[PDB]
Amino acid sequence: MREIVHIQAGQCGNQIGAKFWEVISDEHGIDPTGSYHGDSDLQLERINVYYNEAAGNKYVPRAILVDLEPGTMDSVRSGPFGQIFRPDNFVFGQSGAGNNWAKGHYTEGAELVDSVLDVVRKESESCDCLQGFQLTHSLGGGTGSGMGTLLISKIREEYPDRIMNTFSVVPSPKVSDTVVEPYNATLSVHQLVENTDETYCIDNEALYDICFRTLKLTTPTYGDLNHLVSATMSGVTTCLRFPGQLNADLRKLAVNMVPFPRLHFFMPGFAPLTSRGSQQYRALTVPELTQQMFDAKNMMAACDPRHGRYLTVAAVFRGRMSMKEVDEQMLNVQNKNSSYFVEWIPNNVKTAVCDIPPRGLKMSATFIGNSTAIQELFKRISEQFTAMFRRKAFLHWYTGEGMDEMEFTEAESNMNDLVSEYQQYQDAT
Amino acid sequence: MREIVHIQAGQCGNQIGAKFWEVISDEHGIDPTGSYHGDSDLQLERINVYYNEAAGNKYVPRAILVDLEPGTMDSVRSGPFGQIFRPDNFVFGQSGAGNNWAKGHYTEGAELVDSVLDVVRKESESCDCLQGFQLTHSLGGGTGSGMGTLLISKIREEYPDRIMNTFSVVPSPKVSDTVVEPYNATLSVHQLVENTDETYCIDNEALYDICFRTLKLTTPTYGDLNHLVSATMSGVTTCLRFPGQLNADLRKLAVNMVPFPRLHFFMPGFAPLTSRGSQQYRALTVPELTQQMFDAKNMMAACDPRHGRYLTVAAVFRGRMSMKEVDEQMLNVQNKNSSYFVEWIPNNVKTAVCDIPPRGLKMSATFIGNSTAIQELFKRISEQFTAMFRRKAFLHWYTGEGMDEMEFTEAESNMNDLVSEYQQYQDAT
Amino acid sequence: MRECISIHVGQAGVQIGNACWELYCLEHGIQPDGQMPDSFNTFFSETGAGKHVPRAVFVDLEPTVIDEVRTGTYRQLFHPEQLITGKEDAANNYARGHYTIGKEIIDLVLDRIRKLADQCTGLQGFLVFHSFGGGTGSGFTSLLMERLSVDYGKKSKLEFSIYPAPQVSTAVVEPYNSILTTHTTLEHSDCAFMVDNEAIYDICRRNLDIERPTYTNLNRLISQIVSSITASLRFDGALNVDLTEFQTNLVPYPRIHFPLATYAPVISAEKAYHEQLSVAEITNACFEPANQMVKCDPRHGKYMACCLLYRGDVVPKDVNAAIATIKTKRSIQFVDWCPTGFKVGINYQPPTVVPGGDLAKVQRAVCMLSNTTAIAEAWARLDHKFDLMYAKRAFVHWYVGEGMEEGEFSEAREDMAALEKDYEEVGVDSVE
Amino acid sequence: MRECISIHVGQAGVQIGNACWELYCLEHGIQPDGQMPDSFNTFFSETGAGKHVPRAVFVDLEPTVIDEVRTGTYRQLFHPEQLITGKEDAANNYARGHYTIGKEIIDLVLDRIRKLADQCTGLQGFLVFHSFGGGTGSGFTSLLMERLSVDYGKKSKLEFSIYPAPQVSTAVVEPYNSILTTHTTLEHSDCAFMVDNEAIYDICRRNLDIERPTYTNLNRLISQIVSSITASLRFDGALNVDLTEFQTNLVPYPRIHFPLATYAPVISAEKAYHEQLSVAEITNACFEPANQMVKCDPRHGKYMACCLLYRGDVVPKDVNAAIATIKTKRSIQFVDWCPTGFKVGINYQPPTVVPGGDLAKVQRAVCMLSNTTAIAEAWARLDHKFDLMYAKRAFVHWYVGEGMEEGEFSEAREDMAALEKDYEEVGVDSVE
Ligand SMILES: CC(=O)O[C@H]1C(=O)[C@@]2(C)[C@H]([C@H](OC(=O)c3ccccc3)[C@]3(O)C[C@H](OC(=O)[C@H](O)[C@@H](NC(=O)c4ccccc4)c4ccccc4)C(C)=C1C3(C)C)[C@]1(OC(C)=O)CO[C@@H]1C[C@@H]2O
Ligand SMILES: CC(=O)O[C@H]1C(=O)[C@@]2(C)[C@H]([C@H](OC(=O)c3ccccc3)[C@]3(O)C[C@H](OC(=O)[C@H](O)[C@@H](NC(=O)c4ccccc4)c4ccccc4)C(C)=C1C3(C)C)[C@]1(OC(C)=O)CO[C@@H]1C[C@@H]2O
Ligand SMILES: Nc1nc2c(ncn2[C@@H]2O[C@H](COP(=O)(O)OP(=O)(O)OP(=O)(O)O)[C@@H](O)[C@H]2O)c(=O)[nH]1
Ligand SMILES: Nc1nc2c(ncn2[C@@H]2O[C@H](COP(=O)(O)OP(=O)(O)OP(=O)(O)O)[C@@H](O)[C@H]2O)c(=O)[nH]1
Ligand SMILES: Nc1nc2c(ncn2[C@@H]2O[C@H](COP(=O)(O)OP(=O)(O)O)[C@@H](O)[C@H]2O)c(=O)[nH]1
Ligand SMILES: Nc1nc2c(ncn2[C@@H]2O[C@H](COP(=O)(O)OP(=O)(O)O)[C@@H](O)[C@H]2O)c(=O)[nH]1
Ligand SMILES: [Mg+2]
Ligand SMILES: [Mg+2]
Repeated sequence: MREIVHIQAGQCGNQIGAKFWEVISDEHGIDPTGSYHGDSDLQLERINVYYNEAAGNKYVPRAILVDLEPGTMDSVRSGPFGQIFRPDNFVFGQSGAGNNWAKGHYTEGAELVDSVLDVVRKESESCDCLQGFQLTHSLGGGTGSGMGTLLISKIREEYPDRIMNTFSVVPSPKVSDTVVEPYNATLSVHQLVENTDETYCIDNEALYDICFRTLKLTTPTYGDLNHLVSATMSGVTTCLRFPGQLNADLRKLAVNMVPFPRLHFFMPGFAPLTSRGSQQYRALTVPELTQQMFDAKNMMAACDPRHGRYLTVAAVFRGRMSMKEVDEQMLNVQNKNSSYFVEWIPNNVKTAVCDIPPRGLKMSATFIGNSTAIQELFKRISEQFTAMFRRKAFLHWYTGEGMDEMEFTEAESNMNDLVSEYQQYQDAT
Repeated sequence: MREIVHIQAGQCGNQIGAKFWEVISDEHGIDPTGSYHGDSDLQLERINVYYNEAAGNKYVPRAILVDLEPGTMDSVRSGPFGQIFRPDNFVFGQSGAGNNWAKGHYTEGAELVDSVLDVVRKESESCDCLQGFQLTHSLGGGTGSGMGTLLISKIREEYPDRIMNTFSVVPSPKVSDTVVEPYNATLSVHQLVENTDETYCIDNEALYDICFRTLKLTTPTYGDLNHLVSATMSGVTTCLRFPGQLNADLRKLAVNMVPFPRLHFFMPGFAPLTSRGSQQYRALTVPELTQQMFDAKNMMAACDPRHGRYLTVAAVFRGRMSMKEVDEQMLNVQNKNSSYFVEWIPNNVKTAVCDIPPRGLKMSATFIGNSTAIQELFKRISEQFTAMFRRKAFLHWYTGEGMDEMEFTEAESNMNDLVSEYQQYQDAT
Repeated sequence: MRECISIHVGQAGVQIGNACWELYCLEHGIQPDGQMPDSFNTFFSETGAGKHVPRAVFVDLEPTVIDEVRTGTYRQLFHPEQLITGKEDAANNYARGHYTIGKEIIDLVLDRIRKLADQCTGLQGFLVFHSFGGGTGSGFTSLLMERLSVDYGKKSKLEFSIYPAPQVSTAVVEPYNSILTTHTTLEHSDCAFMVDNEAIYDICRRNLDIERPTYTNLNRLISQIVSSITASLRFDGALNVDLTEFQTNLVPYPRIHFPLATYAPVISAEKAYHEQLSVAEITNACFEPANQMVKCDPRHGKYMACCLLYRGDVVPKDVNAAIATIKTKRSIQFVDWCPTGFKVGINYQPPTVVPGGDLAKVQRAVCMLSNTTAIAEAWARLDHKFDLMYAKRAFVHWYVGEGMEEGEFSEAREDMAALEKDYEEVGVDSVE
Repeated sequence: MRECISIHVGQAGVQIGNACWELYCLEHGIQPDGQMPDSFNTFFSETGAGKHVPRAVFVDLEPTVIDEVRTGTYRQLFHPEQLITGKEDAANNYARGHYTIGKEIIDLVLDRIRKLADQCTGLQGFLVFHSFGGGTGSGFTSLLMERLSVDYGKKSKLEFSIYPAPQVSTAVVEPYNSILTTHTTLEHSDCAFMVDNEAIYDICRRNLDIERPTYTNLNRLISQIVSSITASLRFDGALNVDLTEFQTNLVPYPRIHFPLATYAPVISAEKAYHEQLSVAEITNACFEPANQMVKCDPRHGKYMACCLLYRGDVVPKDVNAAIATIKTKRSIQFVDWCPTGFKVGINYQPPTVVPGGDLAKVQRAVCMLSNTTAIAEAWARLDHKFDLMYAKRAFVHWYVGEGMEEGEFSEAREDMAALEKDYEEVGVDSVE
């Protein structure tokens, strides 16, 4: 019951999931063959949410992998935990997006989505009582923007009751990978605000800080950066796969975090994070977890929470602990930071307690914030969008795929209306 | 309860603390790993004042280490008891002070203090009921003068109720290490008189006498000189960490020793001190400790107490003893030296008795004097300051960092007002 | 599965392609006999037996240099129905390359390309190697780029063109051939890359300390640039790039599609020691004007977009540090309307060293593909060379006599002048 | 982490730097091949492999002495992009060092320094080794000190300058070069140190009993002074010192920044016995006028400030005894306004002995850096040498003909005379 279908899109969304399914497998004791070799009997108690039991007592992940070229798909199936996926789910094309939103959403996305939706519907029938969908993609890329938002527009037309959330990767302030990423993000945010129940904004630039300032890694790779994103994702549905004193799931967090239907962009945070040898110089208690979830250097989105105001806060705890020591810390951060919250929402902190820690640790927590400090994320993009659209540069790669200039004006109008809403409730009281 | 946060600044303040935390660790049985390997159960009874208990039953010191170059910080972390400190507390810079008060307090001190106060506040929240702060630094150096007095100006704005005391190192009469130390001391005393509850003046020159005249060491090093300063510091808070017949602490000594809020400069003394082999030719009783605390060759400040008059005297005793034999000696030194005290303060001797001696000894004492004989310390500096300021030599290293000549005149006016006060109550009656 | 054929036109194309396909064999362990004792599936079509052949079409109008491949060491590697020759050369003449000689064998080459296009399913694009100065590389290439946009159209047609040097010119009619071949390829090409000879003589003297370079040593450094661009198709990388992705990120306006290449580090064998060569160290050598492979001052223009191709042991975090310092310098300046001017690619494989070569074995290298407005000063010098010779109508009777209307020069010159003022439109900033 | 590069200008700079970097290898066990079978992190940048290179820039206008390092024993140690040569020497001429020849290669050396400045994060300052008599060491140094104060500014730029001897002069135009190079470096330098040749001939004869010294034996004793100043950056000490701390404690007024060096003990191998050499014994040898390395009587002036650098087995208590006796003597006298005239530094490492050298192995040594007014008598003798030759306008046509206004000599001479009366302002006492 309450099963989750996982969809991966783009180059980044595939390499997150190749790390993500390795993370979930150690929470259930799954070899790269696909059998069960755990030790605790609570691992197979709710195994059916992310896995389908096959003949011979093997378990296969409920994952769907999308690309437009066989390059990265050949890397996943040849790497470790590539022999766990069903070979039918590898859906791919031959053209390649070319890092462009137009060819990802109009030209090649339309000729691929029917091959995908025949696989999505096959996983949708097999589930007993389907909870909802989740998606891992980019916003600066060509595939994960175009093909990603196209799948969301087809799903919501079929399953309006199911929850739809994306662990998207948002572009960075200082450096930039895609040159035309102000076009790719703006035409994708216009789709995400009308079709997603909640959205996790993640910046790579905020992840480079934690790998250097906190964990003191001299040489972090993407296998280490995408490891932290997958640790946040498992900490969201950890109260759906294990019993707890106070249980939550994807639907409870979709209600307590969204006061208005357009304001559903978040910021994720994970705790505890120390160095390798520098863990013995620090106790691991509940106020040690609370003081790390609220400083600005722990957010996975490049935005300072001290500028804006929080609307709602979801704290999802793991492991054996005590409820008063939670409420000793969850109330205290609402008293001393009394101006940094919003006033007309009393007790805007949501508590979720699971019983099972991750493998090896003693306890852990997961921060799902919702603030007006992400208006700087959109004001930085909308300034870069108008600085490029007014000269009409890089536009013949969009006009040459059947796209009028009214379509750009609608996305730019939709983004500025979103900025005005977060500007309103920041100075409101 | 009643915890102490320890702050170290400058080159000298770090090398004192590297000796100091080794001294405290033998009073509690702490290996260089950081665990507990004592034998008496009174060692862990008040362990929380100088230590924080970590996971795995290890204890870490509540110490904060400040420098402007990674030189001496690399020496401490690589030496013995360098593996006991938390690696997060090592706060340092890259420029280096260059032995100058201006670049220590204006230029580089302002860009470092926010990195320090985020660590001071982190130790301030973790304490249950904070007693107060202590600081170890210099007055002739560049870092410990500039960066040291800047931290005191930020702390007193936040914690006016907490006690703030400095174990400062005062320059010597005959030899001089820093050439511009009449500028560095004068601009630092101007900060210390408005922001410190009490101040321990320590001269290196007085320590060279005791290592030669008393202990008969042919070759003393700074590891032997700074060993005596740390023995005085442990003897101050020894009545806070152990029960006694008559207990004292940092707050009782801050009241009984300070009659007027500007007159809070001291002179420390420690007893007993003998040679190595010449201890068998002398009994160790209470009148043997009393006759060594009052002669001029035991003071750790280069000043003769026979010139001025004492105001108040704190005697802090350790080990099992008897109260009458204390008062047989504490009264007798107030009868035969009846002119050397002040008249309008009756019974200006404060008694403090702890139960636990140091490791190995039988009993011990600690002398905290307060006299008008330290006016010679300021008259010697203020004569050297006016002899250098009137030619305006070495001044472009201060004017080149944004400092008007009115700032020198305010410190020189503030010091002469302090000299006139100790001149007043010496000849008063 | 993502195949990409390459076309080599003229003598300049073949002699570069000799060093290129020599380098591709060593990056996969391929013997010169086609054997080896599928990552390489993009550039080699496997036979029924254990033998692999290149996906290359060597075409030239003169039979000299093609027979050297037919008789040299790499003899049993190529398909002999691909080594297309001609009777006589175009002899530094656009008219003989586009009207007289080229109209005889153009239908044969298109037959050979279309047979290679059928057996490949993920055909990305074309790679044309030629030179602006030669008769074949400017005449026959301009004929060839017409037919491919008619037939294929949706394929990424790239060019590693040899730009004519500012001061060192061999053929006298190089101001004529470069104007004529640019007016033809402007409506057909996608992203043509510029490489100059004279700057490579400056690099091989100053860095490599070789005071006697040949065309062989120039073809080694050019083949490193060809290798690093096609390195993402041949090997797995942490952040890959496709040949479709170059024409999206580097071409802002449909006329201006002339970037330039830059490779680093270029050091000798004994200078491989005495320095550590970090990713922050070799990145600043790319934006140094002394290492740019076109003789143009980059501070006279503004960078529009820049591609960075890392390969070898490259940390993704320190690339972010290295790019961030370049945006803080003041000599390097971008254009006002472009806030994001970087395209970053990381591959795992280090660049190998050809035996009997001159570069040292390193662990990392950068290929920079920068599109700047600094080339607009060089086009104006080319128009100044063209207007002097054409005003006296010199060498025109060798062009009109080979089937060409004499008024066609006014078509190409005025279009180049209209191309000249387009950079002046780009060079001004925004409004408010 | 506290790095500090060094610059060696001219023939006098290189031949000193040959003995200096020979000494740094033996104080860390560094092979001449850069290997060793991070305390040394200040003066050596580690490569990717196990090899360390010096942070030095050897520059000279004549190609003789630079090629000797390129062909001698220390060959595989240096980076060959650092050994900068020139076509022709300045040939004892400030004008050729500052206008004619120096303006050709000054932009190349600043490029090499700025690349070393980027890879170092805790860059403290610069160390320039030159001589006042030479054409390069006075001309090219005066050009070099201009650019570094423009670019860097906040870095401690030091000079171990070779002061011209009172009686033993080789070049005839040494009164011209010393006046011109002082007027230029006066607004750029921080603390320039003086070392004279003729006093070292007096020390090596009287103490070492060497009646035949060469420039090699002079470069050994100078390199001991270079070692003891930079000893605090390379080793842990009980009371360290930084290169920023020298310019604070030794320079009272912004014009007067010329101290002088003194090293002790200097004794032979067989005289290493027969005496104990305590810290109170070798300290009095420093303030002896016979051991001062500038031919000036210190009793004719007054000491302003003095730096003491101890190294080896040194007791901190007995240093306090040794300084206290010197303040009680009557020949040594300080200035009235300065009550505290000592800067004390103690390091643990004893000074090592180069094999094939002439100094004996001791356990302690003192480097004294004293800034006194006794040098003001020597500057007045230099102005007396200058005014005699310039009054007949001798050798002027070799200066005006190399791009220099003839009235520029009145700028430098009057500024030196204004510098001369500044010591007369210092020499008088206070009032009441
Ligand atoms: C004795 C012990 O506990 O060692 C830890 C450890 O000490 C530390 C250093 C770990 C360690 O993580 C890293 O060093 C690291 C480096 C780069 C990127 C990400 C992680 C550890 O790898 C992490 C790893 O944690 C787990 O196994 C969790 O269950 C974790 N799973 C994985 O990391 C994992 C992934 C793939 C394959 C195997 C394990 C997890 C976290 C969240 C949600 C689900 C699972 C273990 C045991 C440790 C090490 C080895 C040092 C830390 O990370 C995690 C995720 O716990 C770093 O911050 C914590 C602090 C931990 O104390
Ligand atoms: C048999 C016996 O008792 O021997 C003593 C001893 O005889 C004498 C000589 C000791 C000894 O001290 C010295 O010799 C000394 C030399 C130079 C500088 C400082 C000290 C001793 O080291 C001192 C040391 O004292 C202690 O251990 C105290 O607990 C002391 N802790 C340390 O000195 C210490 C520091 C680091 C590592 C180990 C120990 C202490 C004092 C005050 C407050 C807290 C702690 C011991 C047992 C002795 C010796 C070894 C000779 C004396 O010192 C102290 C501090 O007690 C010198 O004057 C006293 C007289 C003592 O009788
Ligand atoms: N980079 C490079 N350029 C070369 C090389 N050989 C020749 N060139 C250049 O190519 C140009 C001459 O063009 P060619 O290729 O020989 O002439 P073509 O196009 O084959 O036509 P024909 O002259 O009719 O045979 C000049 O600019 C030469 O500098 C080489 O090995 N490398
Ligand atoms: N201390 C020291 N001084 C030296 C040495 N060799 C030469 N000198 C001095 O250097 C001066 C001569 O000038 P050079 O430095 O050789 O000349 P240059 O500045 O390099 O350039 P040119 O004059 O153009 O050749 C004289 O004062 C010499 O005493 C040496 O080994 N040690
Ligand atoms: N964190 C992370 N970001 C990545 C990774 N790979 C690519 N990206 C980011 O994804 C964006 C490029 O999207 P990409 O998926 O490669 O293009 P697409 O596949 O054509 O949509 C850039 O913002 C990259 O920084 C990865 O492994 N981890
Ligand atoms: N007792 C003692 N005094 C020291 C020590 N090190 C330095 N000093 C004194 O501290 C002063 C120099 O200060 P320093 O800390 O080195 O300078 P700063 O680090 O730049 O502030 C002088 O008066 C020295 O005598 C030491 O280990 N012990
Ligand atoms: Mg040809
Ligand atoms: Mg010379």
